[PDB]
Amino acid sequence: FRTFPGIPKWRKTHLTYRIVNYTPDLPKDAVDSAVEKALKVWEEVTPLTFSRLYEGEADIMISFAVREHGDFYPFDGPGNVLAHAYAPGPGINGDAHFDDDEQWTKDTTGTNLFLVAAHEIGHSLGLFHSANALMYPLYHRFRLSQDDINGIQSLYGPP
Ligand SMILES: COc1ccc(S(=O)(=O)N(CC(=O)NO)Cc2ccncc2)cc1
Ligand SMILES: [Ca+2]
Ligand SMILES: [Ca+2]
Ligand SMILES: [Ca+2]
Ligand SMILES: [Zn+2]
Ligand SMILES: [Zn+2]
Repeated sequence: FRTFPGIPKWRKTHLTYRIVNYTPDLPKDAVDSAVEKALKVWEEVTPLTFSRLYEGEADIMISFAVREHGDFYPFDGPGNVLAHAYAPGPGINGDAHFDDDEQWTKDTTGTNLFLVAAHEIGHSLGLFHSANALMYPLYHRFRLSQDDINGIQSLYGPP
């Protein structure tokens, strides 16, 4: 596994997230479900607890965007970069963005929102790309790998 420059991690254990807007590709509940299930992947094997916000600035702001959308990393249309997220910190740090030029699906016919979001929340919590693994930079009975478990635990520990 790998972490970010200067080993950044959330200094607290109670983290807030807000789903800022929604993809047209799914019903809102499917997006909510994939996000919650993405958070649980990490919440279950750490002391971290996630709460949802509907107003104001949450630590992890979750949004769908296309092309240029207010940061230094514009999206690139269909394919290539499906999503990205930021290391722990204030402001844009911790936030996760999803390219809405991808076809976000509940299943595997398009791009699975849950699977990318899980990988993205890994970035929101201080994990970078592995060398093996959910944090491996490639979208390909699902279980969080030992290499992934080792990563988040060498940072926050177990529950
Ligand atoms: C299911 O977990 C994912 C989630 C997203 C991606 S990605 O969007 O296709 N990835 C960007 C990425 O890692 N964002 O966090 C592309 C990339 C291209 C070149 N260098 C590094 C990465 C892949 C697997
Ligand atoms: Ca943030
Ligand atoms: Ca793209
Ligand atoms: Ca889309
Ligand atoms: Zn972005
Ligand atoms: Zn990534």
